[PDB]
Amino acid sequence: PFYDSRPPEGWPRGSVNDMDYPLLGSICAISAIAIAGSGIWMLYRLDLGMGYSCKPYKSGRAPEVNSISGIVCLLCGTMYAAKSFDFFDGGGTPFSLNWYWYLDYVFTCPLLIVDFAFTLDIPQKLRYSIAVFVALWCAVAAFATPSAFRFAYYALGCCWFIPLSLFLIRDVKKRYQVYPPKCQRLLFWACVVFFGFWPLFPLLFIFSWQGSGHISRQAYYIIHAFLDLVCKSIFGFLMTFFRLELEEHTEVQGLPLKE
Amino acid sequence: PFYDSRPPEGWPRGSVNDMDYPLLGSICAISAIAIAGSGIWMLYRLDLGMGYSCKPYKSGRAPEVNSISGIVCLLCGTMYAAKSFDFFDGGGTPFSLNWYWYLDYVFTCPLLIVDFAFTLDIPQKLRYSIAVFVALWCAVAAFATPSAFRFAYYALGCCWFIPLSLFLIRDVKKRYQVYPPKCQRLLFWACVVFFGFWPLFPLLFIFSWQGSGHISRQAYYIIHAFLDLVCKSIFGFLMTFFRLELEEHTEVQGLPLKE
Amino acid sequence: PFYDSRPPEGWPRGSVNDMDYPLLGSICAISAIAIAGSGIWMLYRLDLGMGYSCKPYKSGRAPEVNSISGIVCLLCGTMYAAKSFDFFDGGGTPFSLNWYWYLDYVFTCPLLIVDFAFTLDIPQKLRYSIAVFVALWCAVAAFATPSAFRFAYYALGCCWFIPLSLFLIRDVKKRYQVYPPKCQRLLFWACVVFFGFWPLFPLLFIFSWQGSGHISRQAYYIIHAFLDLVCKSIFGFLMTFFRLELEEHTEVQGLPLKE
Ligand SMILES: *C/C=C(C)/C=C/C=C(C)/C=C/C1=C(C)CCCC1(C)C
Ligand SMILES: *C/C=C(C)/C=C/C=C(C)/C=C/C1=C(C)CCCC1(C)C
Ligand SMILES: *C/C=C(C)/C=C/C=C(C)/C=C/C1=C(C)CCCC1(C)C
Ligand SMILES: CCCCCCCCCCCCCCCC(=O)O
Ligand SMILES: CCCCCCCCCCCCCCCC(=O)O
Ligand SMILES: CCCCCCCCCCCCCCCC(=O)O
Repeated sequence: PFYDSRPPEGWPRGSVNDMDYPLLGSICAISAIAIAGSGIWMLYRLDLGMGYSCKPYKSGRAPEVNSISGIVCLLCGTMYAAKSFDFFDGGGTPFSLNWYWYLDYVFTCPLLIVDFAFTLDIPQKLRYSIAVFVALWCAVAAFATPSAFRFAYYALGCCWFIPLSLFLIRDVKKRYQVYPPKCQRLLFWACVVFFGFWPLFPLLFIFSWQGSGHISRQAYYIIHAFLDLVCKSIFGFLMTFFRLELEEHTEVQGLPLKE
Repeated sequence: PFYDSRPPEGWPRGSVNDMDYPLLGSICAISAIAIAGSGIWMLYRLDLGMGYSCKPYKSGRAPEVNSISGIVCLLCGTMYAAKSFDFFDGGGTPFSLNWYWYLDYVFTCPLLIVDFAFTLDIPQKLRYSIAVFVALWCAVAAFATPSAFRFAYYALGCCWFIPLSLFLIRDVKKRYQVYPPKCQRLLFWACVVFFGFWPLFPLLFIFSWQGSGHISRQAYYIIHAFLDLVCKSIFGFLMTFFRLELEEHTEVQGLPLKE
Repeated sequence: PFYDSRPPEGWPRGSVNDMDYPLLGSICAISAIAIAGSGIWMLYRLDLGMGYSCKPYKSGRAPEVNSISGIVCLLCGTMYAAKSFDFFDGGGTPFSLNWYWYLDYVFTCPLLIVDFAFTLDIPQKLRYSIAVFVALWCAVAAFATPSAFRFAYYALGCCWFIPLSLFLIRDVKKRYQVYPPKCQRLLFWACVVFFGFWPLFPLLFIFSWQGSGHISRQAYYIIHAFLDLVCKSIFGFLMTFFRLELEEHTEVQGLPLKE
């Protein structure tokens, strides 16, 4: 933290920072390995060529944007390693990626939507990416604010998040009929992640310590490990296989989209 | 702030933070709505097509860079909402966009000059955008520094700001003769904003509490609301209409620039 | 700093912040001028045309990416000016670019590798630039962390830094045979800077106050001034002359690469 520190005696018992630090560090360490591990495979696989047939790129190089899926996993995995270091040191360490909720998401979530946009040829990538960015800053503010104005930041966040989700549904509906069936099946599941799991984050806030107070900070850390596995890693596998299926169809078999 | 906080008793009377917080929150709330409102219209209008005749894009998509004007207004408006939240909570709230002068401009001002550069086909966009960025960081430092070194940061800021303003005048003089008369008229007014209102910010510093001490913090907050309306929103309307007039000429009427 | 401040009495004698502040400010001021000075020349020279013969660009504009070398020097020089201001004010000033080791490198080092990548036509520029970025954040954490976990952040940093150095060697080996001999000679020396001086930073950590404790903070500030002169300014001159020699060969003499 910028200001706070763990007392040398340790956090007081029952305080909000009296959590199970070895348990949380363990979960973060395992999450670090799985997510980074998945990112490595994604980048490895991209360099093998186009589609399942692994047809050589004409450039001899894979396209830069295709790396985004794998990179985001490498980034998120690295951040989970840092988070484990903080937890195994007992929390509140100077360089804590655990302390400011959602602060770490300000970098990765705009990359996710950009990746989705390039993969699907959704228009107005600049508009979507900045929208996610601003939304995440609203979440940071909502967790950082102790007063009733935390609800004001929530609503400000929803003014970006809900419009952008509805626009994206609209866009995705337009693209979906373009693609062959095996791509349609992977795009369905990518949609379940985006339109199904992204709304859970604002839903959880309502039961958090900033809302009804039904979910503790410890539980929240565990729940986000799992949500990060789905929204970064599984999501990444879906984008990767979506592209392999597309390339198999268009590049390796030379068939046209139903555009 | 990172360190400071409002006492629970409130700020001491006559302290520098003893301002009229309901007045400032009111002005920020209204500024939030006007500026974001203008951004929404800008994006709406862009999607209607090219020029006044609203001729369909060949891509079926407007160009990404054209969104910059509208996005900057959405961003600035959102930041004014946050600023109102801070003021209505009584100032010094943890997540304050009011506390560090010019910190919020570090994102938006480079976007403004990029927008201007793309709209006018000014060369070396990377050089201009980083120049503005660095200049704004010098302003942040100048307001953050209590000693006589605040003048050192001012001068460092002027080493970027004055060179870049003189280069931009030179560039603008080169483009101005290229364009048809209705574009020339809107470009004149865009220049009045850039070369006329941007210098006011460093001019105001000299009379601020970091200079002669003639202008208070409360007054400064009000003055910047107005300057933000001109430099983001009006500026945004000028870029938008400039493009509509250009496209009417080149795209809808198929006439050539005097290049 | 976010939290700490110099006592008004001054730092206590023998404390870690009891350094020779006029000496450090002097060295930073001189470094500011040389590095920024070199950046100015680089940008000036770029605008003169292609190669030694200064053949006009067909666009009438030099390519944006070519500005990166010069810009990085302007940026690094500006940061050295700020660093001098902090040192001449006696250290620990609110806006200190001296306080958080490596924090200032988080912006400039990714620009260096991008510049190198574009200059040499190395593939996967996104992968290299983010790799450097993440590595530098690991260094920031390693210096910021007082516990034995500083070694954990070091190792995390090495998981990015060593892979990316080995990949880059591999890539550079592929390009080297493409280019004419005078380019080969400048590329050799660019490699001595990258593969020879970049490893020194992690090597120095081991003898720093975060390792064996053989090198003081004062010495570290001086050593980095020199390393910054080599890794930004000299490196910048090498990229510039490499391009002039390439353009003389391909553009002004119209000979083909051995691709
Ligand atoms: C990889 C992690 C992801 C996709 C995280 C996403 C987070 C959100 C969609 C957060 C949204 C919001 C809150 C948690 C509270 C404030 C209001 C929202 C909607 C911006
Ligand atoms: C939308 C807001 C804008 C365009 C703000 C611009 C701000 C500046 C041009 C500031 C300049 C400087 C100071 C206020 C003081 C330090 C020196 C300058 C020239 C960098
Ligand atoms: C212009 C300055 C440059 C090129 C600085 C580079 C810095 C590094 C290569 C730093 C590396 C690391 C440490 C200093 C400690 C943590 C581990 C590393 C390898 C990330
Ligand atoms: C007072 C502040 C109001 C906040 C303004 C909210 C604006 C956010 C909505 C825009 C998101 C849309 C993203 C893509 C749209 C598209 O591509 O069609
Ligand atoms: C000691 C530090 C000195 C600071 C160096 C100041 C350099 C800034 C001037 C460059 C801005 C020019 C922007 C565009 C120029 C162009 O496109 O021709
Ligand atoms: C638990 C965290 C593990 C950290 C993961 C380390 C991954 C970094 C290695 C990738 C760097 C490679 C850069 C370019 C590679 C290429 O272009 O071929």
